[PDB]
Amino acid sequence: IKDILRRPVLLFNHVELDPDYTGFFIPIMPPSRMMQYKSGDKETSFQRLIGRTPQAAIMNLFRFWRGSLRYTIIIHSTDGHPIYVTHVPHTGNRVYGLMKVNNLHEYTKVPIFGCGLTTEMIIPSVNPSICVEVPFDTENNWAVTFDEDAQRNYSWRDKGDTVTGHLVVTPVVSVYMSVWVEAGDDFEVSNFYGPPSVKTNDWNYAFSDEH
Amino acid sequence: IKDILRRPVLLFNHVELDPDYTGFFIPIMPPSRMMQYKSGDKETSFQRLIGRTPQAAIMNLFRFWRGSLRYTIIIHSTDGHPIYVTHVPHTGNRVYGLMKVNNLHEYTKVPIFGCGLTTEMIIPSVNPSICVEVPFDTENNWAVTFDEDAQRNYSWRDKGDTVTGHLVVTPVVSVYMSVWVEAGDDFEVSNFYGPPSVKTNDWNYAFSDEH
Amino acid sequence: WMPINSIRVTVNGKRNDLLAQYYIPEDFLSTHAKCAPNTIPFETYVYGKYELEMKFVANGNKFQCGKVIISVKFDSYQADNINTGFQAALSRPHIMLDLSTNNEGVLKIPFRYHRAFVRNQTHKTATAGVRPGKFASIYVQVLSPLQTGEGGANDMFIRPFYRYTRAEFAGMSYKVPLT
Amino acid sequence: WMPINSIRVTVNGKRNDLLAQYYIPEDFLSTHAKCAPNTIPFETYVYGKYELEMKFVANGNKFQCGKVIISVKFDSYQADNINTGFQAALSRPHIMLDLSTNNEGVLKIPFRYHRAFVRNQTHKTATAGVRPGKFASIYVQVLSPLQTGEGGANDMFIRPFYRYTRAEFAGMSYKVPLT
Amino acid sequence: DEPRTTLDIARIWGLRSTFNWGSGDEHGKELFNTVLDPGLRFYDQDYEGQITPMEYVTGLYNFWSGPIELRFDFVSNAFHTGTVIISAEYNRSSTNTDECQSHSTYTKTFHLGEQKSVHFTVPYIYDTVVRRNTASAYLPVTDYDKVDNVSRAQAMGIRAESKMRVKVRVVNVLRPVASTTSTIEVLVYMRGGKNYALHGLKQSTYWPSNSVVPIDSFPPDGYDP
Amino acid sequence: DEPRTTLDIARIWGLRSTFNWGSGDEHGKELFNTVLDPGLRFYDQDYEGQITPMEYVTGLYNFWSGPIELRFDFVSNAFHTGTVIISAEYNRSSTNTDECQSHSTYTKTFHLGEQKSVHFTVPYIYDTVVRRNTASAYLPVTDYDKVDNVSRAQAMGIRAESKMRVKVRVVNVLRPVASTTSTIEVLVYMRGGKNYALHGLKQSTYWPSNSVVPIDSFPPDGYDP
Amino acid sequence: DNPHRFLPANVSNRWNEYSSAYLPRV
Repeated sequence: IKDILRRPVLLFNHVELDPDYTGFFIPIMPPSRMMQYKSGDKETSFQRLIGRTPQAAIMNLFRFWRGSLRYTIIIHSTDGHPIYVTHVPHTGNRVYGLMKVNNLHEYTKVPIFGCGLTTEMIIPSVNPSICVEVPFDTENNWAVTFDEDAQRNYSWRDKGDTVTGHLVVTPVVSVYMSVWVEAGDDFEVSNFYGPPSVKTNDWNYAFSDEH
Repeated sequence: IKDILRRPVLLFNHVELDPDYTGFFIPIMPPSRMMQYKSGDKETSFQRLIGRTPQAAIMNLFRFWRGSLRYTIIIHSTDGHPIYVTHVPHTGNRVYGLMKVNNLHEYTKVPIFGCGLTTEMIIPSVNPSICVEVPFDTENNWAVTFDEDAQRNYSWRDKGDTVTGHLVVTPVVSVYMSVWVEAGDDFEVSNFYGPPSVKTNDWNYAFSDEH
Repeated sequence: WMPINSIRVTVNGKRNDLLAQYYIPEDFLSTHAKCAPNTIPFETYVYGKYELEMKFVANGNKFQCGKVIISVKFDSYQADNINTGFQAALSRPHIMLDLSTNNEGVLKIPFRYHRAFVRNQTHKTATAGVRPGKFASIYVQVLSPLQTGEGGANDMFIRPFYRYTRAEFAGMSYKVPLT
Repeated sequence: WMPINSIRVTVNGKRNDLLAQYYIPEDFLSTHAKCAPNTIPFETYVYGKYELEMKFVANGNKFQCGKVIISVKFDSYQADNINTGFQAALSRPHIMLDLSTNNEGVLKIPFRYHRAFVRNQTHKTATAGVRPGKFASIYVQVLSPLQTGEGGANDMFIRPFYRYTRAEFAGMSYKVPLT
Repeated sequence: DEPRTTLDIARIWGLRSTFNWGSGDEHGKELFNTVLDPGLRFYDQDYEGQITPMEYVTGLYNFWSGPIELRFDFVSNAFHTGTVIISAEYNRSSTNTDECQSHSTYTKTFHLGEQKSVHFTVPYIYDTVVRRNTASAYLPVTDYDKVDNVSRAQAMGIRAESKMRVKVRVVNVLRPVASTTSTIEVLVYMRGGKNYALHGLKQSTYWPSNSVVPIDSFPPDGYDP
Repeated sequence: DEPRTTLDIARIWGLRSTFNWGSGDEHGKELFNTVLDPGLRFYDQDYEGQITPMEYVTGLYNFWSGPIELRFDFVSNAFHTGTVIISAEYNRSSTNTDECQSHSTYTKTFHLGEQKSVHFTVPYIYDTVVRRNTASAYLPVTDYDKVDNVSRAQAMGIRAESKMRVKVRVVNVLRPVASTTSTIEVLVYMRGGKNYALHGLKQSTYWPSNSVVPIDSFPPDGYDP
Repeated sequence: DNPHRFLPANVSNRWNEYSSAYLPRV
């Protein structure tokens, strides 16, 4: 199980970073049914094939997880500008994508990476890729993997328990990135829920051995 | 305390280096209330969030410090031009930003990096980032952290005791840089002053757990 | 041991149908067996850890036949409507009741919660940010429908009983009525 | 320890005047400190033996002066109006409170009853032939009246606290509200 | 007690299917009949329901091998009586009416009475050491696209459909007493054997079909009512 | 003697608040009442003043745990006399007029007389091992921007406001001599316990509010008079 | 508006979750 979960899963495919915002938020949680695409729903920045990965299928069975996750971020550039990756601990929110923190229209004078929080820089001219390990900085014993309804407006403190923090990417100029995620070495799963109700249509898009 | 102070604090966010000047001066002193932004005052090259960092909050309690500081300088370029970082010992002044030394209009024939002082070069094509450690080259036992009024015109020798020297960045052509600072391994703090009078308004920019 | 409400199993009941479900400890305090002396410490203490044991006793006749399953889901708040089938029940810790033989079944339920303690009671002064009194869910589900003979009984009954094997309480306060 | 109702001692109070009296356990169940967790076992059990300890805490100022006596009468049912003076109190097990010094006093009360057990609660179904919940009486009486200085306070307060040193219960039953 | 590997999850018993067995069912009649393929339940139609743990987990891998275990729980009482024969058939399959063809293979006859359950290990007998999965390794179709022959021609692989089957036939006709039910349901469980193996991680065949909602930004995305 | 860690600074006693206790104050009256949260002093208004060392330092961290110590110094003389009861209340709070609700919790009764000070350890009893900070981890608002619901909706986190309180009620009414003052001030100190913990470095909640001037270039920037 | 936000009154309890009484949810 741990061996399966430690291989990388691709989250975001060539998504824009914009310097008008604070940064691109990544909620610290493993791949699961929470990030599953359904035919008809609103278009998100997330990829459609996260739900059908081996790890997502495994994480659908376990509702608890503890330990660190590892994020492989690739910046589509060869410039000398530093792109900062800031770690936020468990504050109680759950967001993703570009966001203006406290709805301001200027963040170069008040960057998130120069507030006090733990930060690491990428220099694409040297190396466009990085691998960063985020800790289990939360009050709870276990982090909740999934809910029955991800968009339900219930008790706000319990709503944020599905994440252990955030990972915020902030550029200098407009540039694209791609993001993977995997389990750390120090990582556990528990609270086995068993297999859910499922569907498949793989048969239809393939010939048989008898033409 | 030492563990907190050894993490980097971002000072300058994408500030211009101009070859018409001697170089961009950085006064050798840790982050504190001295570099704190106040709503209404004149706009400086310094970032606004230096005052609210963990290290700045710690350094507000201790008025003495001894040992080395470490400066992470990133040049926003991928060119083959060498950018020199010259160390100046404790001369008795306290300046920052671009300055023409002795108000001349030409410094390529008389560079600060080729005068005799200790210097180190950055070659952005190889590596746009560097980390340099500046020594405690001063006559005094301790360096003064802060004053009650930073802009007060008092005894000139005592005025300069808040720094232990300078760090001057000189380019070939016009280019931008970003600067962090942290405490060295050989570093101490002393002369505990206790907590000052403070204010906060963090409550106002957040919802409660009951909507 | 303390008995809770009776469960009616009919011939109309299909596979995967919930006969009964219990959010614990909430439902054993303020719905089922409200006048039980088991509920007395919950009045005063605010926090606690709870390991339970649930016995089930069925009484169907020899000419009847069917299968019932009871399972436990740990930390089930906002995850009761998923992984809630007969197949999920067979995976998780469970017992199986044959309705003809009338075999007894005992569910040993440990404390598996994402926090250290579970909150015992809600209150007007207390926060609404944390929904209290729920660290787990119990489900009683039909595995195979009840069947009967010619001119036979179209239903039979099951009775659950609960007890705390290890109920530790923490954070003493003034006594309050339960919910 | 569980506190009960406050006692007011005034300058008007004469010698031999009852400041307060308690028929125990009845009055600690269904009048004084009714929401106490000490009263929880009395709901279910019908019989019991009870040994108590009662602490008294006075708070009068240094310019005041007076004397109060608290005593116990064992098996006092239909004998509360006789041998009920200050002199009878001084004979029986007692404590003496000086209202200026504010010395504490502790009454150790054993179980001395003409039957094996005392009945805990009355009920509609239960017999009226035996009056339950009374194996003893406590009396708080003025020994010497309260006095005060010029323009001084004309009253001061005493607070009793009770606890069961040995409370054995017998005869389990369904839980009922106390009186 | 929690599972450590995928093989530990495959060792959990899971209800595949159910079939009825009545007094009307004559001798040699197929009560049950299925292709034993943990890759796909059907080759010729869509599946939707509660798949067994061993099938769910086998969907994550391109290869599988080892014996498969079965368990036939008869939802009955003491007064029900009869006999059936479970038969694992290899290479070639039997006719529905020809019981003798099923009897020639690897069989286990179960006498129903007081005992209302029977276990059956299915031997792994193939030409290869492992079997490749009948389902696809990668399927980019997300929005139920209307398939054509060009789409099938440009598939990831070719489906090697299994001909191996298990069947349950009537040996002795069910003869219950008049007082009890004439027909009974039989629950068919399955799991991977003690030497069940899996290899070659791939896209999952199965995916949640109930209460699937993608995450949104809390509280920016209209959470404040 | 200098502090080596942040926890050493948290172990310094600091004056939180002050309250008056007079002879007019009837029994069961709340002399003191506050939510014990080292994250924020107020949830519903701005703070400005001399914050305690343990609050200042806790402002640097996202998480805190362990018991909190209190000390109640009564600014009085020998001729003052009375009794109060300190009560740590958990989960649910008491009514202002209902003293009995406060008495049911974790209490310490102090008899004021010759001794004019009392210590009180507040036990840490929560559902979690650590508590997250009520204040923000990052706040880019520098120029006192007029807040709206959109700004709050796009905050860093959600404030988990504490319901845990400490209260001080009158047991025996204060009865000083006529020669001395009828009312006395009571100084309420606080510090972190011996097992007080902090974790998760963040932006500081508190920042200097008095004599804040940014540095300028000496002597270029008009120092020569 | 978004229908996931609030459950209908017949199926749910006061807290805006599926009621324990409402068996037909499955």
